[PDB]
Amino acid sequence: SQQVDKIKASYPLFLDQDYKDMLAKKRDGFEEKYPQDKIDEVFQWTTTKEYQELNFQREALTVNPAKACQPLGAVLCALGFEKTMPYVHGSQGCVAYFRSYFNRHFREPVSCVSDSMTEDAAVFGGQQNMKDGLQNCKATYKPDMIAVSTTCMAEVIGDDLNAFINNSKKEGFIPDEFPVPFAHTPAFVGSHVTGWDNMFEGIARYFTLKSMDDKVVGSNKKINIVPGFETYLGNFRVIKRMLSEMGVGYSLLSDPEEVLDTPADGQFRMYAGGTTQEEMKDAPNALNTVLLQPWHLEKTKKFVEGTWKHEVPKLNIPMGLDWTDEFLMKVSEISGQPIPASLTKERGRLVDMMTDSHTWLHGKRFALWGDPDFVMGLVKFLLELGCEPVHILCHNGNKRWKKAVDAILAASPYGKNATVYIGKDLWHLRSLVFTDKPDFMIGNSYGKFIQRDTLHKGKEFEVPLIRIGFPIFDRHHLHRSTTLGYEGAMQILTTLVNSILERLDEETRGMQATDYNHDLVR
Amino acid sequence: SQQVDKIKASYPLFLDQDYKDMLAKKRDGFEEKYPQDKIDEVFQWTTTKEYQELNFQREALTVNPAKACQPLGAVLCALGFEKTMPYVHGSQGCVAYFRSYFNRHFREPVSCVSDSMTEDAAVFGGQQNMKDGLQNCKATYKPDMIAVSTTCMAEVIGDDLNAFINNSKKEGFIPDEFPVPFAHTPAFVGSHVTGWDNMFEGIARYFTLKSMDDKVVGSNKKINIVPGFETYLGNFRVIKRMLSEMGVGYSLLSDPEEVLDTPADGQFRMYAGGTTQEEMKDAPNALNTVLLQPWHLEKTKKFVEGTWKHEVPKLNIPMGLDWTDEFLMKVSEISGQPIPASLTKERGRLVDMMTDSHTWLHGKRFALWGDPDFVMGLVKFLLELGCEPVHILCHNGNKRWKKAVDAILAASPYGKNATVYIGKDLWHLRSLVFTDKPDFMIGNSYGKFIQRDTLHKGKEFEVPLIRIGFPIFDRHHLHRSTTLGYEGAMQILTTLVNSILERLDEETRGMQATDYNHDLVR
Amino acid sequence: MSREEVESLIQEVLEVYPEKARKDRNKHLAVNDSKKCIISNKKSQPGLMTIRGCAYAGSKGVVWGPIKDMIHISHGPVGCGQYSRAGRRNYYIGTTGVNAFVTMNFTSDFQEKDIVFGGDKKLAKLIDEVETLFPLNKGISVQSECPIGLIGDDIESVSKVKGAELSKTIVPVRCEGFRGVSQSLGHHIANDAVRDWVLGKRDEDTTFASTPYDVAIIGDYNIGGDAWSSRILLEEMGLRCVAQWSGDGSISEIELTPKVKLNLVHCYRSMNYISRHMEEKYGIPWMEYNFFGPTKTIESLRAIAAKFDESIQKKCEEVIAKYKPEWEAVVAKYRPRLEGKRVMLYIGGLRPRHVIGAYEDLGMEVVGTGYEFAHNDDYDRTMKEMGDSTLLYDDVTGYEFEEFVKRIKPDLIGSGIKEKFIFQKMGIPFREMHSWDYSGPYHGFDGFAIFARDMDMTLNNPCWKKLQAPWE
Amino acid sequence: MSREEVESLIQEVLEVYPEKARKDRNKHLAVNKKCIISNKKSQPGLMTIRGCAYAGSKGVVWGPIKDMIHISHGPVGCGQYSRAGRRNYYIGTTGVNAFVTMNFTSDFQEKDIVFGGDKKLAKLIDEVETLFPLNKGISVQSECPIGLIGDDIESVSKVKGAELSKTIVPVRCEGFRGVSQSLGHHIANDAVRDWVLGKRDEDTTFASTPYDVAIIGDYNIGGDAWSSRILLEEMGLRCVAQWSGDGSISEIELTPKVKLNLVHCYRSMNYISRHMEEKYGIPWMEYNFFGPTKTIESLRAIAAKFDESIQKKCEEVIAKYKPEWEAVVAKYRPRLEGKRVMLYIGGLRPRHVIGAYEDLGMEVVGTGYEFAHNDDYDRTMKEMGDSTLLYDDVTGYEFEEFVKRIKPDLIGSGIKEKFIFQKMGIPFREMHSWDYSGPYHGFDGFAIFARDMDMTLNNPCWKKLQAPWE
Ligand code: ICS
Ligand code: ICS
Ligand code: CLF
Ligand SMILES: [Fe+3]
Ligand SMILES: [Fe+3]
Repeated sequence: SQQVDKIKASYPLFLDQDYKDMLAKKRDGFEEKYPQDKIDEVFQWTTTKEYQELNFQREALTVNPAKACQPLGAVLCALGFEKTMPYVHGSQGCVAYFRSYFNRHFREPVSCVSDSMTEDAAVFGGQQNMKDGLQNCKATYKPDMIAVSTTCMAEVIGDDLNAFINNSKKEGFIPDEFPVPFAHTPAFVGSHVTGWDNMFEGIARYFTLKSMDDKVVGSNKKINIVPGFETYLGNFRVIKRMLSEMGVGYSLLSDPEEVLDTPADGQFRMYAGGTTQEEMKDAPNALNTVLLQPWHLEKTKKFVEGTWKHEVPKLNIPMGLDWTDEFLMKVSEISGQPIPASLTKERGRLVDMMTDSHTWLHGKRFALWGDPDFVMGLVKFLLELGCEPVHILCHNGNKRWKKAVDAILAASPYGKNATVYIGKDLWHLRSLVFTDKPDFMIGNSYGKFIQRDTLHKGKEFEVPLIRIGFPIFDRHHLHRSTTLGYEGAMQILTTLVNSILERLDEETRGMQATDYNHDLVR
Repeated sequence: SQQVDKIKASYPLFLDQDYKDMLAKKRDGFEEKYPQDKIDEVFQWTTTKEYQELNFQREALTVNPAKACQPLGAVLCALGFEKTMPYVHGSQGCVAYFRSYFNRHFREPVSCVSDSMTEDAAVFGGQQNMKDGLQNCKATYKPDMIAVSTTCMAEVIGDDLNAFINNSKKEGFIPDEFPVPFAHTPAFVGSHVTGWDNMFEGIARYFTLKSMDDKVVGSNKKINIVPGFETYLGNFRVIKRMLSEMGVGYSLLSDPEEVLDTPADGQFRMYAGGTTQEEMKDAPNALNTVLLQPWHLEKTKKFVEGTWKHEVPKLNIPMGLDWTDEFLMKVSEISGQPIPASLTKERGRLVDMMTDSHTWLHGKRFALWGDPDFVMGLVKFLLELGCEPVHILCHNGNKRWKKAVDAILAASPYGKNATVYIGKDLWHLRSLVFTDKPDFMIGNSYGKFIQRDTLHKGKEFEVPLIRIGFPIFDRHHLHRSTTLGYEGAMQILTTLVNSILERLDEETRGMQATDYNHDLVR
Repeated sequence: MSREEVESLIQEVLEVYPEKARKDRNKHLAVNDSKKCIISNKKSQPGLMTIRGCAYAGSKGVVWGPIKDMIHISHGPVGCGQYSRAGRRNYYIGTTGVNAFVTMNFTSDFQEKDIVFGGDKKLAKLIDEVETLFPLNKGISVQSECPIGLIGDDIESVSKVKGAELSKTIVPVRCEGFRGVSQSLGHHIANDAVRDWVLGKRDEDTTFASTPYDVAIIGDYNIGGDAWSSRILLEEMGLRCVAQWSGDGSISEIELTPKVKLNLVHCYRSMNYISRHMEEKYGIPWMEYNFFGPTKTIESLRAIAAKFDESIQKKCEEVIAKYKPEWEAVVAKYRPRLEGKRVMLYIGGLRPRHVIGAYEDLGMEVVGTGYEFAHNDDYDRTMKEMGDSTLLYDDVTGYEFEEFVKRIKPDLIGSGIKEKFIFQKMGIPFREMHSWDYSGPYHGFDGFAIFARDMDMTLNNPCWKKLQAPWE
Repeated sequence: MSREEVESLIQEVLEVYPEKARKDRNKHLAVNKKCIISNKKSQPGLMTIRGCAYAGSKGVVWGPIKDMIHISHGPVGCGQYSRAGRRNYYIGTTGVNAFVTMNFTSDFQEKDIVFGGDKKLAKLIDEVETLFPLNKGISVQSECPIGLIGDDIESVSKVKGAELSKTIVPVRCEGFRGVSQSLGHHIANDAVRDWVLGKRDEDTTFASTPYDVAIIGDYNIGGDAWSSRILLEEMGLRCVAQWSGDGSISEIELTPKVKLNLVHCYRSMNYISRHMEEKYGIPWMEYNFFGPTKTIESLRAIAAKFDESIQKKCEEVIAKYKPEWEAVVAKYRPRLEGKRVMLYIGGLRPRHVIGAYEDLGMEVVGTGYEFAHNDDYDRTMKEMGDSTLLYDDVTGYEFEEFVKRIKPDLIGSGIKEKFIFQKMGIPFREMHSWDYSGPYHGFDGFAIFARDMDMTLNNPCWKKLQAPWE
């Protein structure tokens, strides 16, 4: 039943007595459900260290991973180039999922095509799909460039992307000069960030490999900036803002900020902004190339060092205070531009915020996860805040990365109780926040089910989630935020301290019970 | 007791059994407390409409006001001028409170002096305090300007500020050329925003009234901007940002943004930035003067129009979509500058966010409070969002203001259930949120006690607070945020929708009870 | 509208395609006037940005995923299982991670070693790990992703052997994304998997006490509670709903379904296969029904009641009489606010025709509709619901849908997440008609109230008058 | 760091002043009667840190009393800036039976200034009774204008009090009276004496024991009084009353029945303590519950006033908490040893917390008060080291210049000082509000105090003030 003046959606509609009785009857009559005492018993067992030991012995089963597959990252990279259509050679189900996954996070259109390889192509290859696909895409959506990656079915059957594209141009399906960079992006190797590295390196080679005789390092007086897999609009914007403030010439190579933030003004714009093909052709003439996320840009690094002859600086992701300092001093040294007063002031206002908030942050214990560069930058900033990053989980991390993070933890008293986990997932992490409970989680939306699990054990065991990372589906417009530079560090700090105070306010809101500490001033 | 490895502060230390027993012993032995049944019965009574009727019949008693006194605003206005020391003629206890109040909101030093009038000056006037106070202040703190307001003691006994200041110069306590603008700011008239208006008008007269014969309206080709009482750093920053984007020459008259945000770099800066004296002297040469908060700049309006001969445009506070549009179009007309593509896109990105979030905002009911201009802009934007601002409270509001807000409500279906209250306090509002429960409150930190009260009635009756206003003491660095222009509207939008979504996540977090609606994607 | 103007539209839009695509797409666009109008269920043309998914989405996403006390393995690389985790709101009651598992992502996370050596022994070790860490699971399905078939794995062999070893129902599903042309073949593959591996379990068991009013809801995936809002009406009418396929469904409910007296089919497209099978093997008849809007829901309740006796037919009229003041207040409030507004729909295999009556109950007109993956029997059923000279599009391309919207200018569009933000930027109100835009239920009388307020809140929202800056 | 060096620091800083201010401020700066002057008027325009008498009476003494309703009588300013600013903790149902964090005010308008607020006061008392029936008394805290316009709050109190059979306390704590919060204490003490303390003089129904005691001058900042009361009752004493921290009007009225008054804050509560000895014969003694050394010393001295069974329980309490505070020192003293602290607070803590700093191996190199009297400085001489800096009613200028030279490792002061020194790179702890932490009293408070001094002094943020390119 409904009252037309106060209509109820599923919550709280189904808490009406008649729905509750109907659900009880369905369960008792036909579901043959385990008894509630048995469910409670098994739940309590899944919170124990005994269960955790069994949990960490898993070799074949993955539960709630914290990573996606390569072609997702290839799409995001391709989206950052001007009037470019990402094109995934292979089966079409992938592209539906790619577009939806990014739709949900950015709340924006996400343009991407497939060449719809089906049953027949497994036996005879996808050559004809590429010929008709490139031609159809070119004529229908009129991009200036098509950036080709692969689904896993096309990887397994061994389709030669290079030959298929060359034959498409030979047979006249698309003009010979029409740009079609490509990258093999197998879903069963690495993760989404690997797809980004592969796609970018493929675009770099396409516009540069056979033209190096013309290039002189430094002749265009700019610095190349390679963002890597990046899903915060504020991170593209903050980098271009700081470099402009310094008066540094730069090229941001893969820049999707415009396409992922078009205005709603009455017209849909399939393409907007983005790195131009020319910026790619001219990138070898830069002073140097800086990798914002080096731990998933290994293949790109070898190309810019091996072919462009740039001496890529050893720089961490510019997150937190120290690493933003080192980033700006490296950019200053390469460009000869002094760090301006405006950035020195901004640095000091971040430091000022750290002194204002350090008493609430001190000793706070966090479980966190995400991609390798993001995770280590968050770990670094947490230690600078005097917090303890107790559980550090990177499903797609590697051994060399873990060594680096472990050495970062060892350089601080606040890393004494921290452990770095690679190859582990959110079901592993569920156990860690039960057996060695932190104060908060910092992670993506999938973290919400861990918070729900902790609350089921008891309010005193609930671990609240703080949403920083990718994907974030259950809050709106957090993709506009910033996590890099002083700006991003100021945002993270403010998010952290106020999550702490909001939880404190919840725990002290009880009248005559806990509200003696319900302070007006904190 | 304490465990040295997990030290408990007041919460949760006093939940230990031995403290709990000790507190029960204290109450039962010596407090002669009303029994819990009587306390419960009286609480439930304070939630009824019968209590609300007696509550609204109050004439003499005020409970939990939502305003402060005049000199608080005079101090904030004075702080916005270059190397200016705010100086309150009267008793010293006021200045201690003004400094502490702004200290806790901005988390910054707040420099202000008193001339410590005591019992004996209450019988013979504070002329000697003025003479020694100005001389001591100038010598000790080296201000370029001293801006003088008054304490209610000094107002009641009738000290003539103009005479005392003139006598101080006559007798050589400070140079005759040293700027000492003054304004009478009685605490028993109006509120803190009245003291801002009075202090500003006093400063404008000091620098222009004598000099009008050489002035020509429009000759400097700028627009004067008068911000009014403003406690968000982002609001100063966004006005200067948008005007610079338009290429519009402007003069922000009273600009405390630098003094309220100095970096922590190893030195304390008593003064920083601010509106220069030369800018106030030249202000009559502007094309026009724009008042950002006209409902508490009446006295300034009359001086700017009557003496400077500027035709101050009728513009609302630039809050929300419509009133930011109108602000920019008026600035365009006055200055002859087109609204640039960058601001048109920013407008479009705000509209995009409105389309992305409208299904969760629609029909959401809000109780809100604050100063008149801020409140009417929040009301305006809420209607633009499809929300219902059902309880609109403005303790320091007047009849003509209420008329203006009522007409704004009548122009929208989303205002059909709204009521505007003036002269009412936060104890009146507590009754409204019990009898006509909204979904949220938008207000300052004093609202946290209303949420506590509503929760004590029951979780289904709790009305969560969203902190927008002044003062905000129980979260960190919200004073950095923005509420004006498109940028402020985007921030408010995001805070609103995500407060709605955070509340939904809490109500659906119960395992096997309500988590059928605990969606990953929202 | 003009039939002439709609046909000229189609011609103009097709003039951008190369000849081969133009000749194919021409057959998938038609103006309404049974059969000989449009073709469907064909391969997608490459590079044209179809909105379709794959067979895995059709098997794991829609049919198997909702089954709440089983654990469904996304078998292959890490991609498919992550993008589809908790993306469809197939609601359920359970203790997630303990006795229910719908919103979790179980996967074999294929690495290159698995592509080269095969994944069958990984699957076996994974099944053992599932048993130790999730003991209360009542069965396991193995949802094949693209590589499984290409590399020559045999999940059937692993299922039989491990199933006998552990006395567990382990269902192999060869729903690899390269099979078929859309999610449609995934439905079929999944239907046959239920048949071969689950549905026969209790063929020979007679412990279940049956009644003449035993019924099963076939093809309701309980989006936002849709099936709960349907079950309550059927049982207020005197029926006993033994099973729900697949929304909030348990394995035992499915195993009990061969004992019912009548199969109530909501989604014909996804479930007609298993309904025809149960009619062949068990003699259980099935019928189609529609719980969108008061007109259709009332029509359906009376049609279902006519299959039983006078006592059920009497309770039918009692249920109809009970909810009459409720939906009549909904219409009275929201119809004047939506009367005469025009809607364009693009959804999957059922809703593009099934919701038309609910729109007409609010005075709205559907000027265009189409399906991602429907077959020609779906379009046959669509000719009747749609008015003449309306636009039909099968497997519409992103380009076509934008061009159709630009010319027709509907007041409201109802489609999916990949379409939503496109048309919101063009200033056309949009409602998600898959996920209900995180709202719903839309089924039944209780769902119609939510449907109505949702269409009104978006169509008449103040944000739509603000798209154009007052300076242009 | 040398008598001579401090001496010349003082003259150097004083060179900025005009001569009048210079001659005065020289009397308020000293290196430890004959040493320093105090409780004098503040020099105009020098940015004193001091508050007013209303702060001393309403903010400090009366406001904490939880089952009374305190009226900030006058314009809206004072009650609002002081609303819930001091963490005088309490147990209660706020708005029905307890009222501490609420702001009740008569919100004076110009009509009240010209015609008097006495009829408005009586109307507001009726309204308080209608809407807050469980209040057990009302006080009227006078702001600046009440005395200046000639109102008679005493007559309203006596008349309405008799009409309603209610305790109504008129307090003439107008902010223009005195020179600081200090006179507010005295005025407030006298108002308690004159209108509350004697209510049960003819009442013989209270059941006394030989161990009845009262905690005088503990305002339960962050739970301070609770972490002290627990120790006293573990020692076998019965705490009949706590003034004003979590205090009730009935506890105040029962105080004349105790055997011994335990005075923590001498400055604010000595007046009423003197009176109770004069009128009721109740002796009083000062104690100090800051840090383990002072707490053990205080427990033994208090127990010595009683009998052997109390002194037996004293040694049991001391033995119980010995491993706990010894664990605190073992963990935190090595992290704070040898660090130098400067303090500037109100009237008690500038001397009372010194022993706690020393229990962690820290050295107080400068201290001073906003509003102390000469007898406070007499007691400070014995607590402070030789050749350390003393400052009475320090100006903002002086404090900054002293810190620039002394370069302390940590500063303990108030909210108006905190963000100045943080920007200069010097760790700061609020020694009024405990920086929203605490309690700091007793053994349980020493653990928190040590943890707080360490977290701030040794925080990583302090090494980051200078940009690496600067
Ligand atoms: S199953 Fe089908 S695409 Fe019948 S695959 Fe799809 S939850 Fe659609 S039009 Mo998403 S044939 Fe269901 C459907 Fe309809 S996922 Fe849902 S909305 S009624
Ligand atoms: S009452 Fe006094 S200023 Fe003794 S007015 Fe002040 S809660 Fe201070 S040094 Mo704030 S004489 Fe108490 C005090 Fe000390 S408010 Fe507190 S910290 S021990
Ligand atoms: S059509 Fe369908 S969704 Fe596509 S893969 Fe195939 S079953 Fe799966 Fe999965 S992992 Fe990633 S997203 Fe693909 S490339 Fe391989
Ligand atoms: Fe968007
Ligand atoms: Fe600060």
